Amino acid sequence: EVNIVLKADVQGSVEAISDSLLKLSTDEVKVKIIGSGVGGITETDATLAAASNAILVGFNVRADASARKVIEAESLDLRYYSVIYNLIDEVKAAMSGMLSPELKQQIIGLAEVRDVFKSPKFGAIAGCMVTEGVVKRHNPIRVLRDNVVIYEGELESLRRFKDDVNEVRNGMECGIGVKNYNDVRTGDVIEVFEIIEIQRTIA
RNA sequence: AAUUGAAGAGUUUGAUCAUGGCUCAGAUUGAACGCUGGCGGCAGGCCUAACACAUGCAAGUCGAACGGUAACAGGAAGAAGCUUGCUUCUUUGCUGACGAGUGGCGGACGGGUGAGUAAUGUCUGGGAAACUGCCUGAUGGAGGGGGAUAACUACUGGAAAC
RNA sequence: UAGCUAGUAGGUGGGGUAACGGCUCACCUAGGCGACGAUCCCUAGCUGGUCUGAGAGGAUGACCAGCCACACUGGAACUGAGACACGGUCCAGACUCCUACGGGAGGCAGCAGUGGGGAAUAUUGCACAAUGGGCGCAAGCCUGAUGCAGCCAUGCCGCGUG
RNA sequence: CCCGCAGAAGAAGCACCGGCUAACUCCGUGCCAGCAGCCGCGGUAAUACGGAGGGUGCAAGCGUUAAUCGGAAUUACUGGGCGUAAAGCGCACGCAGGCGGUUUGUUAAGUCAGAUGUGAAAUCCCCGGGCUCAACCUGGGAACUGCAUCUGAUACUGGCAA
RNA sequence: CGGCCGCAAGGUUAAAACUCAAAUGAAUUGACGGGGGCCCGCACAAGCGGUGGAGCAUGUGGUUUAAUUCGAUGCAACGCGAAGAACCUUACCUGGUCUUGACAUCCACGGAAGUUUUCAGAGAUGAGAAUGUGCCUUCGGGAACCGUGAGACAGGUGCUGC
RNA sequence: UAGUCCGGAUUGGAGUCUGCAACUCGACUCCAUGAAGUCGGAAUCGCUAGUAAUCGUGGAUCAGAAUGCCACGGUGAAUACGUUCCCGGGCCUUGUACACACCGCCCGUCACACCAUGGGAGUGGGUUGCAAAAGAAGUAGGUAGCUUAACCUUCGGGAGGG
RNA sequence: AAACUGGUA
RNA sequence: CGCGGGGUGGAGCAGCCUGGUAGCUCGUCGCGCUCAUAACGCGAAGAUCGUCGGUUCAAAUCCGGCCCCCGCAACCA
RNA sequence: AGGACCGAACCGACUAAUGUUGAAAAAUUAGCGGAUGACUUGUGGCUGGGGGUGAAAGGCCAAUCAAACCGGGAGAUAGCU
RNA sequence: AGCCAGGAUGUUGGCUUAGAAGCAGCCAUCAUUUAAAGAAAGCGUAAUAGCUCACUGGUCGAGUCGGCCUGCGCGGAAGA
RNA sequence: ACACAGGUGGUCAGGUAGAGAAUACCAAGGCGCUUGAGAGAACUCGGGUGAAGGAACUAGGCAAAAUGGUGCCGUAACUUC
RNA sequence: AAUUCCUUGUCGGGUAAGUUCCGACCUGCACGAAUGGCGUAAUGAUGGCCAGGCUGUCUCCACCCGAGACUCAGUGAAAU
RNA sequence: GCUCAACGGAUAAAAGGUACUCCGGGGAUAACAGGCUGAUACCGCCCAAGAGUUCAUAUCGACGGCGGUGUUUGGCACCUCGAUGUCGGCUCAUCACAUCCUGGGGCUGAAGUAGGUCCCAAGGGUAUGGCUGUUCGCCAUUUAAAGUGGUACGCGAGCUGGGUUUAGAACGUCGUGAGACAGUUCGGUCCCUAUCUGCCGUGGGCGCUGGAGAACUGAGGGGGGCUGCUCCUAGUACGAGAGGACCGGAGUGGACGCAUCACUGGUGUUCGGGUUGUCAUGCCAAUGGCACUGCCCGGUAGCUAAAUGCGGAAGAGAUAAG
Ligand SMILES: [Mg+2]
Ligand SMILES: [Mg+2]
Ligand SMILES: [Mg+2]
Ligand SMILES: [Mg+2]
Ligand SMILES: [Mg+2]
Ligand SMILES: [Mg+2]
Ligand SMILES: [Mg+2]
Ligand SMILES: [Mg+2]
Ligand SMILES: [Mg+2]
Ligand SMILES: [Mg+2]
Ligand SMILES: [Mg+2]
Ligand SMILES: [Mg+2]
Ligand SMILES: [Mg+2]
Ligand SMILES: [Mg+2]
Ligand SMILES: [Mg+2]
Ligand SMILES: [Mg+2]
Ligand SMILES: [Mg+2]
Ligand SMILES: [Mg+2]
Ligand SMILES: [Mg+2]
Ligand SMILES: [Mg+2]
Ligand SMILES: [Mg+2]
Ligand SMILES: [Mg+2]
Ligand SMILES: [Mg+2]
Ligand SMILES: [Mg+2]
Ligand SMILES: [Mg+2]
Ligand SMILES: [Mg+2]
Ligand SMILES: [Mg+2]
Ligand SMILES: [Mg+2]
Ligand SMILES: [Mg+2]
Ligand SMILES: [Mg+2]
Ligand SMILES: [Mg+2]
Ligand SMILES: [Mg+2]
Ligand SMILES: [Mg+2]
Ligand SMILES: [Mg+2]
Ligand SMILES: [Mg+2]
Ligand SMILES: [Mg+2]
Ligand SMILES: [Mg+2]
Ligand SMILES: [Mg+2]
Ligand SMILES: [Mg+2]
Ligand SMILES: [Mg+2]
Ligand SMILES: [Mg+2]
Ligand SMILES: [Mg+2]
Ligand SMILES: [Mg+2]
Ligand SMILES: [Mg+2]
Ligand SMILES: [Mg+2]
Ligand SMILES: [Mg+2]
Ligand SMILES: [Mg+2]
Ligand SMILES: [Mg+2]
Ligand SMILES: [Mg+2]
Ligand SMILES: [Mg+2]
Ligand SMILES: [Mg+2]
Ligand SMILES: [Mg+2]
Ligand SMILES: [Mg+2]
Ligand SMILES: [Mg+2]
Ligand SMILES: [Mg+2]
Ligand SMILES: [Mg+2]
Ligand SMILES: [Mg+2]
Ligand SMILES: [Mg+2]
Ligand SMILES: [Mg+2]
Ligand SMILES: [Mg+2]
Ligand SMILES: [Mg+2]
Ligand SMILES: [Mg+2]
Ligand SMILES: [Mg+2]
Ligand SMILES: [Mg+2]
Ligand SMILES: [Mg+2]
Ligand SMILES: [Mg+2]
Ligand SMILES: [Mg+2]
Ligand SMILES: [Mg+2]
Ligand SMILES: [Mg+2]
Ligand SMILES: [Mg+2]
Ligand SMILES: [Mg+2]
Ligand SMILES: [Mg+2]
Ligand SMILES: [Mg+2]
Ligand SMILES: [Mg+2]
Ligand SMILES: [Mg+2]
Ligand SMILES: [Mg+2]
Ligand SMILES: [Mg+2]
Ligand SMILES: [Mg+2]
Ligand SMILES: [Mg+2]
Ligand SMILES: [Mg+2]
Ligand SMILES: [Mg+2]
Ligand SMILES: [Mg+2]
Ligand SMILES: [Mg+2]
Ligand SMILES: [Mg+2]
Ligand SMILES: [Mg+2]
Ligand SMILES: [Mg+2]
Ligand SMILES: [Mg+2]
Ligand SMILES: [Mg+2]
Ligand SMILES: [Mg+2]
Ligand SMILES: [Mg+2]
Ligand SMILES: [Mg+2]
Ligand SMILES: [Mg+2]
Ligand SMILES: [Mg+2]
Ligand SMILES: [Mg+2]
Ligand SMILES: [Mg+2]
Ligand SMILES: [Mg+2]
Ligand SMILES: [Mg+2]
Ligand SMILES: [Mg+2]
Ligand SMILES: [Mg+2]
Repeated sequence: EVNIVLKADVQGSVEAISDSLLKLSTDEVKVKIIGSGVGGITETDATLAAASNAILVGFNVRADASARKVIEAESLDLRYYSVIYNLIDEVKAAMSGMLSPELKQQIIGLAEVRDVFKSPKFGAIAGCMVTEGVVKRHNPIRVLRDNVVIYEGELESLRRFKDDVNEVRNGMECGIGVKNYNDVRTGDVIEVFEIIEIQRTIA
């Protein structure tokens, strides 16, 4: 929800801008005008915009001293425009910004378990051979045993022989330590991936 | 004539008496809100932001203090196209008056507010070392001179204010 | 909140005010206030009165009347009998407005009225006919004081809805 | 303010009904929905919730909320308490402070008596008068319980002397 | 929290927000006590015979079933209601039937009651043939009883033993 | 002196009998088979005299049904020293924070939710003490600079003002 | 010798 | 190829110089005790001695193989 | 009074620059610490090497110290260059 | 292979359609009329239309089309 | 090792200013340091000044710059007072 | 944390931006009580961080004063 | 009679530390750098299921395949152990193009503006800070852009010394201990006068055919080449609107470079003045020396930046992609 507190100089302007803003309401995100009025921005308008995280917009009006008191004390998003199209552009920008970042995954590593070992803190650690890609320190992982998901989490411990490492490229041996992954069995595959964003926008 | 003045109840316990709190019945208000609403008389009406203000009005008056004709309500002279003796038009302060100016009185009253002030203010009761426009009583003067300035004219700076 | 005060308390002389006075200076003394509450901190205009109560007391100071303080904020003085002056002056400050960008103006806590705040509180009205003030010999002019009217069941009282 | 025409025509609502507290039945619901100042009602026969009928109270008003006093002798001066309900310091010595045996004299401070002055008006109260009654307005009185000065009393308290 | 005191532990002075309708003292009656005293019962002790072990009868719980009808549940339910479930009893299950009805009562019409057999069908049940057509009888009918029809009704071993 | 001439369940075959009806689901009889069971754990029950123990007979319900219920008789014991205790009950007294009356009441940590509150490195404001800098306007004091219509003058200038 | 506890209204 | 002890029922356990009916603690299913629960008591199911080969009426106790666990060595991923 | 304070002589050596075939085999310039004390200094004496001394750094013992210097075993040995 | 012509619609198939008869989209995945035509491959038209592909008629006229095996070349080919 | 910017104990110690044996200029006294003369370039060393900005420099305010005396007034948290 | 690998752990403060610093959290790889634990006024040519002043440290160097460097005369090295 | 099992059997009889170290050797053997290689990494290409509403190839692209570079992580041990100084920073650079900006084009799922992808192009240009030793990285805030790599991971006989491999000390951890950690923490000597090559400047000799003084031509070489914003065209083309051009002109900036002191300033120990202490010129007065030019205030010329003038071009020829 995008909350708007709209005050304009003329009632015709108020009633035109309200419907112009309502027309562009998308299913994913909507816009509500909690307050709509004619005249300068008042302390009541400031309080109403403080209650809900609203954008306090004045079409051809300016805040008085009393309203500016609350505006200074609590920092709200006060906006002054002179063109309905500028106001609509800003509202569309806010609506688009409110959207989700579109989390997506892609495989960047692959290892096969061999020669299970033991550890005091993490319990049973897996001695993996990286077959393709790269495996990083703290990235989400998926354990597959015969192409069926067994474990979902994040790679916690990654060292070689004796030294902790941040990454291991394909072709080297590595040790993977996940305390909750206690059913370590030879032949298991581990997929490593990261998270990518596309940052959708309304259109 | 002016002193005709004083009520209790519910609630702790199985029940009782105490102690002790809470609650209610009364009166009152610069009240607000809900439902409803015919008339009249008297009174009251920003208690919060001593927060900010568009616009109009709320302190003027004296020509019987004095220079004056900027309005113009009269009159007279004169010059004139003449209604043919009655009109008109420039001077003229004689004039009923009077914009602007000097001068006198008033603007310290009336009106508004409760910020500040814990006594440097207020209430009560006293005092001595004081002034007092206008209003009133009494006793006495009110003689003779001088130099300026506003207004008004001639220039000049100004968008305005000046 | 237990200690507070150096012009501080007293005296001589000068100065100053309408008037007494550390009111102000020079000098001399070390004094003065405080447990009967000094100093410090919080709150608040005071009274006649109003409410309540049998009374004593408790709460309160809205209207009317008396006194005090203030006039956008801070400061100063002039004029005047009387001001350290609500609709005066000068300086400084915050804010607002006009500008030809050279430069200027402003003070509703006066009566109406507007924005804002709030649960909440009215007409941008008529007249100087009466009373009372300012000027004037008077006539007369001015007077949002005042007299009236408009809005509100806000209160008290009276009548009707047969 | 008086007169004339017509016509019951234009004019009644709010709260409450278990006890406190004046006023009872039915239906719906079934610890749900709801009520509630206090005690507290509602878990299938509710005088306590919702509706209807009936009744009680007030009336151009009625009810709710806010605030003060009263009831509250529940800050007890009038007018309370501390063995066990709250409440005697663990005990003692002692400054300031409070109180103090008996005889006389004196003072006259406390105390009491009389007089004078004062205690604004309005408001409160008593007797009257005017708005068609009332509210309201208004004449006189009383009160304004206080404060100051003067003149006296000397029982008691205080001071001085013995 | 602040102040003072103490090496420390801590001591002394001493609140507010918030929450409840109570908290509390003395005493009365009852109950209870791993308090005391006295007394009684096949209560214990001293004995006999048992149950709990095995087979069987019966009831109950549980389970299953179309139904396994409904009750009764520590002592004080469990050979209990039940002093007699193969039909009935018997409500419960599945099927087949009826709607003023199996039973009471009001009304109309028709028909003696009853005794004999036959078709279909598990039966109930429908569907025929028979036989019979008597007492009172005011000669339009009643009383004993049968069939059909309408409406008031009849009916419930359905729930609440709080 | 044994799983037996004890023990009788189960089971097969064959029969008697009530009743419309013995298969779900009756009683009795004849032949055959002959399980478990050789005195029974924790625990628990009745009985003090014709009692217990054991042995037969009858009745109700009922067409047909008992090891159940009710009822009659034959044979016929052991042990009770005593109230020290389990259970229950009665009376007197005592303690109680109990009164849905000990199957009462009631405490604290810990897990969850909400409300207010203390400490807290810091952050943002208001007021104010002390020590300094700062000096608009105004008032007062002092003035070799400039300027000046009222008074004086020797007419050159003085006094005084700005 | 030991001898706990008792949902709410 | 790495230093010792082991392996009894669902879990933990007794039989060692003593090779003779598989027993005891805790768990599961019952019964009793109590108004009821806990506690407590009485009972039942439950087994190649970790797994095989020599020895032997016999079974880790006399031995020899296989498998598993643990004291450390067990690297350390 | 003080293993008190500031600060010269005096005793040190924290920073920087220079120098690094130096003026010097550790110094110069500018700063810096202590400066009545566990202080500093002159003269003389004692402790001798698997030993001494050490408010401890494996520090010092004549420009040399995880075992001083001089002479000898000695032409030690060197699977090494 | 060019050029001169046909090269269409039985039938807006149902439907959509700015104005869709093959071409902006679905079902339909068939067949006559026919020298010759697929209810159609596409530019194009505010859909047809205009203009085109397959097939065939005429003019022109002798070569033309696509595979296989082979020799030598071309691109793929950026570094201090 | 040098006619070496180093080290070396004691005694005397004047004037002006100054607390002073610090520091500055002088007296008595002693010295100009055993290669010079020119020029007035990069670069190095030792110094002075610097518009506006003022740590942005750097591992780091290194180095520089800055403060600096006597008298009087005044002075916080904390504290073993 | 003079102790924490993961690690620039998370939150708050400071900045404009803070792997450093200060205050907390506790998941203490791998604190801990005379190999002392936790505090602590004063002290320190001790380690870390911040602020005022100050500045050629720096943006970005410029000019000037002396000693060398350069030229002339005398003497006259060194590593390799 | 020996698990002399290290099994041709050094003793009957035997473990460690050295960062306090020392000697003799080795590039017969590692760490830095070079060399070979190219598994890995980076870049390119082949096929095309599929995504893209329809549509493989606007943009991506599964399962698979083929190459280039020398460029990361690796392999080898060929050079250097009678010495090739190692990370980061400063100063100074130079090359490649697989192009970050600027320039020219094709395609687009390119209406305009703004974008995506590919081709040609190396002339010029290509950030300051906060934190960390930090190259990198995150963050703040700019720019037209804040390019990727080679050069002994360019550059210590140019500088630094923060990290890191000496000696001191401590924490955690391991060890009985000496001690150790590729864990942390505080402190800790950076030498060289340039012979040759090279480079930046400046001279002498001879030659060029009689000698000498001048002015030239120009084979050849070097320097330079960057770019923002505002206005007009024009609120026009394009679009429903919002918004908003190509092409072509003008003006004013940033960085960089050259020149020059007319101006604004710095310096100006060679000019004038003020002033503290002290000494001297016989003394007063007036002067001089010393104390950083004693301290300080101004300031001529010259040199200078912060000051003010100019520059990068237009044009022509032959071309790359097209
Ligand atoms: Mg007027
Ligand atoms: Mg006039
Ligand atoms: Mg007044
Ligand atoms: Mg005097
Ligand atoms: Mg006085
Ligand atoms: Mg009372
Ligand atoms: Mg009061
Ligand atoms: Mg005056
Ligand atoms: Mg006035
Ligand atoms: Mg006004
Ligand atoms: Mg007003
Ligand atoms: Mg409002
Ligand atoms: Mg009334
Ligand atoms: Mg009643
Ligand atoms: Mg009901
Ligand atoms: Mg009272
Ligand atoms: Mg009391
Ligand atoms: Mg006592
Ligand atoms: Mg006493
Ligand atoms: Mg007495
Ligand atoms: Mg008296
Ligand atoms: Mg009357
Ligand atoms: Mg009266
Ligand atoms: Mg009065
Ligand atoms: Mg007396
Ligand atoms: Mg305290
Ligand atoms: Mg008996
Ligand atoms: Mg017994
Ligand atoms: Mg039995
Ligand atoms: Mg029932
Ligand atoms: Mg039953
Ligand atoms: Mg039941
Ligand atoms: Mg039946
Ligand atoms: Mg009952
Ligand atoms: Mg038999
Ligand atoms: Mg037997
Ligand atoms: Mg029978
Ligand atoms: Mg009895
Ligand atoms: Mg209990
Ligand atoms: Mg707090
Ligand atoms: Mg002044
Ligand atoms: Mg419990
Ligand atoms: Mg000392
Ligand atoms: Mg010192
Ligand atoms: Mg040192
Ligand atoms: Mg020195
Ligand atoms: Mg010291
Ligand atoms: Mg050591
Ligand atoms: Mg030595
Ligand atoms: Mg030795
Ligand atoms: Mg020998
Ligand atoms: Mg030899
Ligand atoms: Mg050898
Ligand atoms: Mg080829
Ligand atoms: Mg010499
Ligand atoms: Mg010497
Ligand atoms: Mg000496
Ligand atoms: Mg020089
Ligand atoms: Mg220099
Ligand atoms: Mg300097
Ligand atoms: Mg100078
Ligand atoms: Mg500067
Ligand atoms: Mg400056
Ligand atoms: Mg500064
Ligand atoms: Mg930097
Ligand atoms: Mg320094
Ligand atoms: Mg300095
Ligand atoms: Mg770390
Ligand atoms: Mg900083
Ligand atoms: Mg910290
Ligand atoms: Mg430790
Ligand atoms: Mg210990
Ligand atoms: Mg030389
Ligand atoms: Mg020479
Ligand atoms: Mg030589
Ligand atoms: Mg061998
Ligand atoms: Mg060490
Ligand atoms: Mg060696
Ligand atoms: Mg080699
Ligand atoms: Mg190498
Ligand atoms: Mg390599
Ligand atoms: Mg080899
Ligand atoms: Mg090499
Ligand atoms: Mg060599
Ligand atoms: Mg290219
Ligand atoms: Mg060119
Ligand atoms: Mg390098
Ligand atoms: Mg490089
Ligand atoms: Mg080099
Ligand atoms: Mg380097
Ligand atoms: Mg270092
Ligand atoms: Mg070039
Ligand atoms: Mg010049
Ligand atoms: Mg100058
Ligand atoms: Mg000079
Ligand atoms: Mg002199
Ligand atoms: Mg001299
Ligand atoms: Mg000298
Ligand atoms: Mg060109």
